[PDB]
Amino acid sequence: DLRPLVPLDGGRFATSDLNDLYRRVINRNNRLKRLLDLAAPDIIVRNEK
Amino acid sequence: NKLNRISRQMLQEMGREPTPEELAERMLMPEDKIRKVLKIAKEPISMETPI
Amino acid sequence: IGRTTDPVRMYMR
Amino acid sequence: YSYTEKKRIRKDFGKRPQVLDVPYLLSIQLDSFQKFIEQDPEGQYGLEAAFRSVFPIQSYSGNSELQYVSYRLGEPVFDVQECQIRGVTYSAPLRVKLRLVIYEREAPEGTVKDIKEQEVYMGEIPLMTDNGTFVINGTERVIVSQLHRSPGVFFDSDKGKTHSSGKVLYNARIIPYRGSWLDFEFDPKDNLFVRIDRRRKLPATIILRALNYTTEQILDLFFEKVIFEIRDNKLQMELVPERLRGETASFDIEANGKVYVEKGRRITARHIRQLEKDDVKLIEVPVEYIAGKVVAKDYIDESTGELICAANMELSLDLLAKLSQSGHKRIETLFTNDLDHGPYISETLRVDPTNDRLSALVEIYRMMRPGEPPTREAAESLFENLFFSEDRYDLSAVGRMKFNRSLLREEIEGSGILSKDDIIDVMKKLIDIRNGKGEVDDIDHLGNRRIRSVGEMAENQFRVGLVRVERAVKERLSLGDLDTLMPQDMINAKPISAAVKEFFGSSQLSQFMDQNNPLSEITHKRRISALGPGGLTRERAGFEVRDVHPTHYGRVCPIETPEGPNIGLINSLSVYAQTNEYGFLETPYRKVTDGVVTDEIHYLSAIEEGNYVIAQANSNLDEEGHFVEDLVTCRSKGESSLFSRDQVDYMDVSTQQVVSVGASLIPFLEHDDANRALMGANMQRQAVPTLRADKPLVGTGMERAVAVDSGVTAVAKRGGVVQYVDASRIVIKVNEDEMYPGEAGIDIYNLTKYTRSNQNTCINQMPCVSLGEPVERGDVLADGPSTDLGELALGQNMRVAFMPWNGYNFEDSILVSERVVQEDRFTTIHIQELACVSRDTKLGPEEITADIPNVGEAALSKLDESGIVYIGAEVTGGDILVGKVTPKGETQLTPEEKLLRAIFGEKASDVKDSSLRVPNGVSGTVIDVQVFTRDGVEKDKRALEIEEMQLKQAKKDLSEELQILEAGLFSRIRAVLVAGGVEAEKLDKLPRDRWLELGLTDEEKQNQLEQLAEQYDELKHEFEKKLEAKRRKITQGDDLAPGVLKIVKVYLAVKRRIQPGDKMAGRHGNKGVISKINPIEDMPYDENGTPVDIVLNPLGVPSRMNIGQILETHLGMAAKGIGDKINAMLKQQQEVAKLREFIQRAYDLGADVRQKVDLSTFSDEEVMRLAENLRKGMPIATPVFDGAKEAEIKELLKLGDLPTSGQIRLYDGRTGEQFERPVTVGYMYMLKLNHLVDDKMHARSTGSYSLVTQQPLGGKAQFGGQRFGEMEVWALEAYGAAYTLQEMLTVKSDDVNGRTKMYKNIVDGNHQMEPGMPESFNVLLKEIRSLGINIELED
Amino acid sequence: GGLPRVADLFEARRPKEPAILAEISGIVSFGKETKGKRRLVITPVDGSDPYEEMIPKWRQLNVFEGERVERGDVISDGPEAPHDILRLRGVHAVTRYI
Amino acid sequence: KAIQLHPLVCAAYNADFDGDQMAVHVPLTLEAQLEARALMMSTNNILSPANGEPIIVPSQDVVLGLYYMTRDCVNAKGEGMVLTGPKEAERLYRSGLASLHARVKVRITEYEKDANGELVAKTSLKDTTVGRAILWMIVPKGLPYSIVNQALGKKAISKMLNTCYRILGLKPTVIFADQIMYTGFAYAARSGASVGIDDMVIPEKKHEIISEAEAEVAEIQEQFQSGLVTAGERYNKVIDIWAAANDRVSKAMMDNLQTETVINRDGQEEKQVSFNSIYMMADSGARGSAAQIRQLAGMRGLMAKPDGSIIETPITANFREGLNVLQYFISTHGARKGLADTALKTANSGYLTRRLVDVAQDLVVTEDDCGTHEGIMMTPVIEGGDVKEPLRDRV
Amino acid sequence: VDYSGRSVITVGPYLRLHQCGLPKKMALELFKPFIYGKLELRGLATTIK
DNA sequence: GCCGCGTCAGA
DNA sequence: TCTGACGCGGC
Ligand SMILES: [Mg+2]
Repeated sequence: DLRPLVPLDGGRFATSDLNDLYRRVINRNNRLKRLLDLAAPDIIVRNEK
Repeated sequence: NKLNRISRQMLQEMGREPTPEELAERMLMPEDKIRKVLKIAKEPISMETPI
Repeated sequence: IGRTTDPVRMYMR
Repeated sequence: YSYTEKKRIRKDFGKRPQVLDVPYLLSIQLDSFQKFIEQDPEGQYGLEAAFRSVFPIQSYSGNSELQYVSYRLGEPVFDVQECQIRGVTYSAPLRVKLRLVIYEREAPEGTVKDIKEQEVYMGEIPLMTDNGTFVINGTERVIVSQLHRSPGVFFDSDKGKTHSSGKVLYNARIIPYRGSWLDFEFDPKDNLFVRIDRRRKLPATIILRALNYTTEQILDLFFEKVIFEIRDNKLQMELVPERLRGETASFDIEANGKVYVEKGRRITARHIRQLEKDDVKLIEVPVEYIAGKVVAKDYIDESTGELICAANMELSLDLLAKLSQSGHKRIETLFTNDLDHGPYISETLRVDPTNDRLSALVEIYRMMRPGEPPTREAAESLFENLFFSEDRYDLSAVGRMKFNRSLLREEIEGSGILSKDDIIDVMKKLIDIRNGKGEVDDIDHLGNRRIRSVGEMAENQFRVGLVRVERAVKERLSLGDLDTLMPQDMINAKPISAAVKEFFGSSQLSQFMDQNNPLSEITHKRRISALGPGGLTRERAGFEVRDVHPTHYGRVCPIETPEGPNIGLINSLSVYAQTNEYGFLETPYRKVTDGVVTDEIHYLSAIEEGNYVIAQANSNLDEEGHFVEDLVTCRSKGESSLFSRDQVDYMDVSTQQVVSVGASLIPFLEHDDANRALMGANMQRQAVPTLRADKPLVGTGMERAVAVDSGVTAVAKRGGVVQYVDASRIVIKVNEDEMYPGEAGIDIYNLTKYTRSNQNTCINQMPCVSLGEPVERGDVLADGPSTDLGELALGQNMRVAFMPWNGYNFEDSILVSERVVQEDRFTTIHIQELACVSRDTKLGPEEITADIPNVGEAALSKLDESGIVYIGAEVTGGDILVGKVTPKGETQLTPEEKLLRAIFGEKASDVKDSSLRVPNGVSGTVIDVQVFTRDGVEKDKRALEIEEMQLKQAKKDLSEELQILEAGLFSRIRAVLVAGGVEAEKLDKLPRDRWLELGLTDEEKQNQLEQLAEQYDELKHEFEKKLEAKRRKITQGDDLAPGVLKIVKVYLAVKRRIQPGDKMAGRHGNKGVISKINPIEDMPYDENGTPVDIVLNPLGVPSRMNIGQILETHLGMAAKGIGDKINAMLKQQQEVAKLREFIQRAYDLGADVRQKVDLSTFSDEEVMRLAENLRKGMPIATPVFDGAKEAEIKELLKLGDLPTSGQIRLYDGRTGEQFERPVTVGYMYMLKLNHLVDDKMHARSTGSYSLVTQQPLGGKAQFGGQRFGEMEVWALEAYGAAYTLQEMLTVKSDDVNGRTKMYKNIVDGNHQMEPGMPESFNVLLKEIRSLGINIELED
Repeated sequence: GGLPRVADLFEARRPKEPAILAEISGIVSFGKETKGKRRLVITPVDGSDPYEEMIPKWRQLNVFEGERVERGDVISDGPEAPHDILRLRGVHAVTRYI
Repeated sequence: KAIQLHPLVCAAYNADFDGDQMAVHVPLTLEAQLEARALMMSTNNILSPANGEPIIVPSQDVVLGLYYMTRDCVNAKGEGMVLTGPKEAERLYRSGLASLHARVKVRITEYEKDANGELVAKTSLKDTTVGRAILWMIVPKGLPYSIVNQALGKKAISKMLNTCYRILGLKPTVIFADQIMYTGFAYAARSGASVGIDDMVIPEKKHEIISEAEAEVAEIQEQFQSGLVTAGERYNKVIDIWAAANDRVSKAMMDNLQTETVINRDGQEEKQVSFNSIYMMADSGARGSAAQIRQLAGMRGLMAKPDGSIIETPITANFREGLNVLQYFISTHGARKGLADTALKTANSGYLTRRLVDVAQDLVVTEDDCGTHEGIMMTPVIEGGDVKEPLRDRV
Repeated sequence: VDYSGRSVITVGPYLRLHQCGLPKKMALELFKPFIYGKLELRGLATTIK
C-alpha cells in the first residue's frame, strides 16, 4: 500500500518506482536460483551474483 | 507486436494512420478484439514524474 | 584494472 | 494622412525624427521557421541540410546504398481552428523521395538495380501558424529562443580562488556544436594539462603525442632553438640580440674584442642597439651558462652511434663534455626565459609519463573507458572518433567561424572537425595568454552568446531522429537480400516523429503561449531564455551571467526580466534587435560619414560595435546630419565619453532602441527607477482584457505596432471598400488596381467570436469599420481583444487622486469609487471549458442519460432530453451540466442501511452518479456544447442536433463563399459584358448562365466569359467535392483516447466584476489590491462635483522612485482637459471651423514637435469624425526617452484652462469640507491584472487525502489545506502553544483515526482531541524497516 | 561582511590565515632554521618549559626573538580562529568574540 | 473574498497589500482556542522577542497624519488664543475657526502617578498648538503632556507607545494604539497631503554646481593628458571632485526644501520648517529618506559597474528631470544587481536560520535558578571614535 | 493541514487590534462541522445529513 | 609529519 | 556550481 499501483482514469496506471526496483531484484534473484540449479558455468553465475 | 508491425505498414503506406477499423481489415480480428488490445498496452506511468 | 563499477565492463572483460 | 489615421490622431510629443521604423516584431520566429521548412536548393541550414547531412546511406560495403532525392511538405489535414477544436496537432506530413541502389556485386563499381521509392512517408512536422505559434494538442504553444554559449574556443582565467596564492590559472576550452568538449588548463606548478570533456586530468602533451608528434617535434613546435658551437675553444653560442631582453648577465658579453655589455647588469635598449650595430652573431660562452639549459633534439654517439642524452634533457658538464668529444659542433637548446617564454611544455613533458604514440592512446583510453583492457585498435578508433570523425564531432559553420576569429586566422569557412594545427594553435594561444600577450574572454559578452530559434532547434531534433533511422537502415541493409525490399520497408516513422513531437510537446522551451494580451503574446515570442537543453539552470548559475553587460545595449532589454529566481535569465529581446547570419544579436546604426549623419543603416554585432565610436540618439542635428555640437557623447569601447564632432562613426538609430516592446510601452519611462520599471513591464504584460477596451490617453506611440504585429486584429490585405460589415464577418470589395487579372473577387474576413484563451479569457473580435467606408492595405478592420481602433488598450483611464483616505489605501492598497464598477469598466469575461468523459469500464459502459437517481427536477431542470445542458442556461455551483451515470456493483451495505432499505422500500440502485457539475463559486452561462463520440457508438439526439447545426452552417458558409464571390464576379461579368457591345435586354434577361456557349466579340470580353466558364464548371465540381469532404469531416467519428466512448465539452462564460481583493496596477510598477468599493457620494470631488474614481496613496511615490506615474497623471489631466473642451464645443454644436481652429491649436503647442498633423483634413466630415473621437480625451504620445518635458505639459494644461500646478482643490464627499493643500488629481491608465481574488480564495474543512501519506491534498475545488511547513512549526514552538501544534500535525492532518474522532466530537459540541500517532510516522518506520534497519518504539 | 560573515562565525570556520597565538606563558626563542618553518619554543620560566611549535616563515612575529610572552597572546597577525580563542583564553573569551 | 487585516500588525507580518495572501487556520480543541487567546492573540505580541522594542509601531499614513496634525505654522488662523481645554481646541478646528497648526495656549490637565500608583492631577497653561491639544484627548492618564508637545514623527510616536506600555501596562496601551491609528488616519485624510511634480524642487544652483565640477574634471583630464598626474591619480581625483559636487547639490536641495516656506508673521516675513509634502513625508519618517529625496530632486550620484568599480561620469540627472539613455542604461546595472541579490539572499538566509533552529531547537528554560556565580563582564562597546552600544542597552 | 484556507489580504482599518475580517464564504467552509453541530443542536435540522 | 587530490552533502 | 569537509594519498 505504500508503493501503490493505483489506477488512473482511462487505463493509465500510476506506480511507484519501488515496484520496478523490487521487480528487478526479484527477477535477478529468481534467475540466480535457476542458474544455481542448472549448474551453470561459473562465469555466468558470478555475473549473475 | 503483430499489431505494431501491421500498423507500421499501414501508416507508412496509407500515409496518414490506421484507424481500428482499418486495422481490423488488415488483420481479421472481430474489430473489437483490436480495441481490447489497444487498451492493454499502455504502461504504468511513474508516480514521481515531475509535474 | 581501472577500479570500475560498471558490471557490463566487468563481464565483457 | 491615411483614413484609419484620420479616425483619431495621437498627439505625438517627442522631437527626434524617426529614421527607421519598427521592424516586424515577430520576424524572429517567422524567419527562423521559414529557414527550417523551405526548399533550399543548397545545403544552407534547413531540413534539406539535415537530409544532405545524413544521406546517402551506404551499406557496410554491401554495395547497396540508400540515397535521398527531395522532400515535400504535404498539405495539413486539418485547419488551425479545426485542430484547436478537435485537439490535434496542426502539422503537415513529410514526404521524402528516396532511392535504393543495389550495385552489381562480383564486378567493379556498377549499379544493377535501383528502386526509387514513391516518397516514403517519414513523419509529420508541426507547422507554424501566421503568428509564430504552434498548435500542438489544440493548445497554442510557443518555442522560446535560446541564448547559449556559442561554439568555438574560449580562454578563461579562473582567477584568485586557486592555491590561496593568486596565481590565475589560465585555461582554454574548445566547445563544439555536437561532440565532446576539450579543455586545457594550467596548474599552480605551470603544468599544461588536458582533459577531455569532464574526466580526469591528463598532461597536455599526451594528446600531442596522440597526434603523432614525437618529443623532438613537440619542442620544435613550442620553442625557438638556441644554438651552441664549440669553435675550437669553449662553447661558443649563436645569438640574436633581442633574445636578450630583460636578463642578468653571467659573463662579459663582448664581440669584436670590444665589450658592449657588462656581466651582471640589466640590458638597456642602447645595449641591444650596440648589438644591432655590431651584428653580433657568435659569442663565446662559459660552460656553466650552458648548465641550466635543456637540449632540444636527440643526439647520439655517432662515434659509435649509440644514444648520448635524450631529447628534452637538461645539460650537465658531463654531457657538455660528451657531446663535445663525440663531435657535436652544433648543440640545440630551448629558449626558456621565465619572463616571456615559460618552460611550460618542457615541464609537462617531464610530468608526461608516456613516451610513444601507442602508450598515449592507451592512456587516453584508460581515462575514457576505464576498466576494459586497451586493445591497440580500439584505442586508435576511440581517439579518431573522438575529435575528428564527421559522424561524432561537428564544430559548426559558426563554430569554425568563431574559432578562426579567436586564433586570428583569416579564413572563415573551414572543416567541421578539429585538426592537428587547430589543437596546436589553441595550446599556443593559451601559453601566450600565460605569458601575458593576450586577454581572456568574458563569457557574458554577447559576442559569445548565440541565439537558437525554433528553426534550428527543431532541425537538431530532426537530425537526431534521422540518425536513429540511419542506424536501423544500415542494420537492415546488411542483413537480407535487397531486390525484393523497397526503400520504404527499411524506414520507420515512429522514431523521427517521436523525436520531433517530443521536442514540441514536452520541452523546456515549448511553453503554453502566454495569451491574455496582444502584448503578452508578442512578448512571449520575443523571449530569449538562457535555460533549456544545453543552457544554465535556475540554481546552477549564478550571480554573474544575470547582470546586464555593456553589450546588451540595443540587443536585450535591461529592465524586462522576471523578478523571481530566474532574474537575468529571460531577457526579452530589444525592439530593433535582429539576428546575425550566425545567430548573434545585432542592432541597427546610422552610418556617420565625415560629419553628416547619413541614413544608410548598418546592423552591427557586438564585436563590430566594439571598435567604432557610436553616438547617442539624443544628439542634436541640423537638417544636414551635422552634429550641432563640437564634442558629442558616445560609447566607444565599452565606455562612454565625449568625442570630437569629427570622430564618431555611427549613431543610434533611435531613442527607443535599447528597450523591449514591453518597456517601450511605458510613458515617462525615463522618470522611473529601474526597479519599478521592471515591475511595471512585467505587470503590464499581465493585464486581462476588459469588457470594452478604450485607449490610453498617455501612450508612447508604440501601441499601434504592437496591436497590429500581433495577429489579434483583422488587418486588410488589399485596399477597397467595406461592402458588408457584420458582427461576425467583414466583406471588402477590393479596388481594381489591386485585383488580379482573373478571379476578380472580394475579400472576406471571418472574425473570431467569443472563444477561450489559454488563460481562460475571452478573445473576441469586433469590427471597427462601418458600411461603405474605404480601407487601405495594412489597415485595421477588426479590433481584437484589448485593442481599440488598432491601438493596444490594456486598461482604462481612471480619474485618480493622490491622497490618504482613512487608511483605505494604507499600503499599496487602492480605493475605488462605485462608479467604476457601475460602469463595468474592469468587468472581464472568463470562459471555462468543462469536459465530461464517458469511458468504458470493466463493469460496463457509462451512460449520459438524464436518468440520475435522487436529484429533483429542480436539478434536472436544465438538461435537455439527452442529458446535456441547454445552451444559454444560466447555471451556478453544483448544477448538473452533463448527467452521467456509471455502472456499479457489490453494495454490501451495513445492517442499518439494510433495515432502511427494508422499512422504506427504497430500491438501492446499481448505477452510481458521476455527472459533471459546475464547480462551486463559478456561475456563468453555457455558451457552447461540443460532443465527440468514438465512431461505432450510436449518436444521441443532442449530438445529432449539433451535427445538423454544423452541417447547415458549413453548407451555408460554402454557399456564401460561392454566392457572394460570384456576386462580385457577376458584377465584373456585366462590367466586361457592356464591352463586346452593351447588350441591355437580351444580355441581362438571359439567365446568368447563358454565357457559357454564347459568342461575343473576340477581345477580353469573350476571354473573360470563357475564363468564367472554366470557373463555372470547375467551381461546380469544387462545390460538390468540397461540400462532400466537409460534410464527411462533420459526420465522421473522432479518434478518441483508447477506451472512451464520448466526450462532452461545455463552455461557461463568466462576467467577473471587480471587487475588493483584485489586484490592479498602473504601468509604472504601482501595484495595489483594491480594498473598498466606495459609494459615489463619499469620493472626493472638485468644484464641478465630479468625484474621483480611484484614490491612490501618495506615500508610494517617494520611496519607490517611480516618479513617472505623477507625470503621467498630470499629462492625463491635460489630455482629458482638451477632451472636455472639445466635448463642450461639440455639445453647443458650435460649428466646424471653431472645432478646427481649436483642435489645430491643440495639435501644435510645442517646440520641435514631430507630430506633423497634416492640418488638411476633410473640411467637415473628417474633422467632425475626429472631434467625435476626441471628446473622450485627446490621446498623447510620449516616446520613451524622447519624452514630453514638463513645460509642454504645463502648456497643455493652460490650453485646457486647468491649473498648471496639476493640483486642484477637493472636498470630502462625506462632509463636504475642503481638504487643504490641493491634491493631485489626474488620469492614470490602470490595468486589472489577472490575479483575480475569486481564483485565490480557497478553504477546506475536510476533503480528500493523499494516498501513501494520509495527508490532505486536492485539485477538485477542495484543494489541500494550506501547507504548515517547518517555519510555521517553529513559530508555534516559539510560542508555548503545544496543543495548537499537536492538533495541527496530528488530528488536522495525519491521524487517520483521530481525525474522524475529532470530526464526530466537533459535531457533538465537545471540543477534545485523541492524539494517537501520525500515519506519516508509521510510513517512515516501514521505510526504515524496509532497509536492513530495525527501528521500533520502545517501552 | 554580510550574510556570509554570519554564516562563517556560526559555522566556526578557520579563517584561511589564522593569527596564531601563544599557547603557554614564558620566554620564547627561535630554534631550527627554516626547514620550511621556524621553531618557536615558548619556555615557561617556572613550569613545564619545553613546548615548541613549528610556524611558517610568512608570519611576522609581534613577539621578539627572545621575549617573555604570555599564553593566549597574538604572535602572528590576522583573524582569530575561534577554536583557538576557546582553547586558550577560555569560554567567555570565545563568546565575547562571537 | 478578501481577508481584512488590521494595519498595525502589517509590519509584524511584513505584509503588503500588493497581492500578498495569508492563510487562516482554525484551532479546534478547547486547549487550542485558549492557547490562541492567551499566547498568540495579537494584543499580546506588542513587543518583539528579538529586542524589547515595540513591534506595533504605526507605519506610514498614520504617522503622516499624526505628524501633520502636530506640527505648527508660524502664523495661522486663530493664532494666540487661550483655549479652555482640548475639547475646545477640537471644537474650534472642526468649526473652522482655527487652523490645525495654530500656535495657541491651552489649559491641559496631566495625571502623574507619584504615590503607590496614584495618579495626581496637574493643570496648567501649556503653550502648544491646536493639533497637539486635539491629540491630547487620545492619550491615557499617566502620561506627561511633554509627549505630544513636539512635532511627533515616527520615532517619537513609537517611543510614546513604549512609554505608555512601561508606565501603564498592556490594556491601556492596546487601546492607545487603536486610538492612535484611528486619529492618524483621520487627520491624514483631512490634510489631503498629496504629491505633485512641483514638490520636488530643484535647487537653482544645481546647474552651476555641476558646471563647475565639469570644469574641474576637464582640468584634471588635461593635467593627466600632459602627464603631470597618473591615470590612477586622474581617475581618483575625478571621483573625488564628483563626490564633493554631489554632496554640495544634496546640501543645496535639502536647504531649499527643509525650510523653504518663508511666510509673513503678524508683522514682516520670517522662516519656518517647510510644508513641502515630499519633505513632510521624508521628515516624519513615513516614507523616504535623504537618499531618495536626493535622487528625486538632487542628482542621483555615481553608479557602480558590475565589477563594483565606480564609473567616472555620474548621473547628473534626477528622476524629476529625465535620465537620458546612457544614464538610464547605467542605472539598470545597479538595479538588476540589487534584485538578483535579494533573491539569492532570501535563499541563503533561509538556509542559515534553518541551521540555527536545528542546532538550538531543544534548548528550553527548565530550571528556575542554577545558583551559579559565573558570568560575563558586560561593558559598553567602544571602537575607536565612540560608544556603539551603551551599557544600559547591554544589561 | 485541514480546516484551513487562503486568500488575499486587504486593509480594513476600522478593526480593533484583535480582529480580522474573515470572508463569509470562507468562514462558512472552515467551520462547517461546528455549524453541523450547532444546527442539529437547535433542532433546525433533524440529522447531520 | 605535511600537502594535493578525490568524493560527497548541500543550496 | 561551488563550497566545505574529509578521507586518502603523495611528498
Ligand atoms: Mg507584496
